Amino acid sequence: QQFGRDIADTTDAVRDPQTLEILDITPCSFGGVSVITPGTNTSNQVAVLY
Amino acid sequence: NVLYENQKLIANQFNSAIGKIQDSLSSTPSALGKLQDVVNHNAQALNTLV
Ligand SMILES: *[C@@H]1O[C@H](CO)[C@@H](O[C@@H]2O[C@H](CO)[C@@H](O)[C@H](O)[C@H]2NC(C)=O)[C@H](O)[C@H]1NC(C)=O
Repeated sequence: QQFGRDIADTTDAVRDPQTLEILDITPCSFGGVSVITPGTNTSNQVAVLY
Repeated sequence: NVLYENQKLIANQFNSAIGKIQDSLSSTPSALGKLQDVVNHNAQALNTLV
């Protein structure tokens, strides 16, 4: 083999061509950002939420 | 007026029914079909999405 897959059919494991060490492919941090606010009629402080 | 003449009998019947449904909950895995149905439908929707 050279590369593996999963049920989702995505590249998650791969073998290096230069050497014989098996690696993994995992995406790094991602996702939508959320906000917390009490409205502009009371204050203006906001809290960012990841 | 009929509760206090067979209180021990109805208590024993209640305990027996509780034990019976305790056995029947783990008797078969098909008694919860709605829950694994919606879980399987969500998992299959995600699987065909990817
Ligand atoms: C490609 O070249 C590299 C050169 O480093 C080879 O890596 C060496 O492989 C030998 C095989 O036993 C090891 O003893 C060495 O320690 C390795 N080098 C290093 C720096 O770790 C690699 O095997 C070669 N690949 C092919 C397919 O020929």
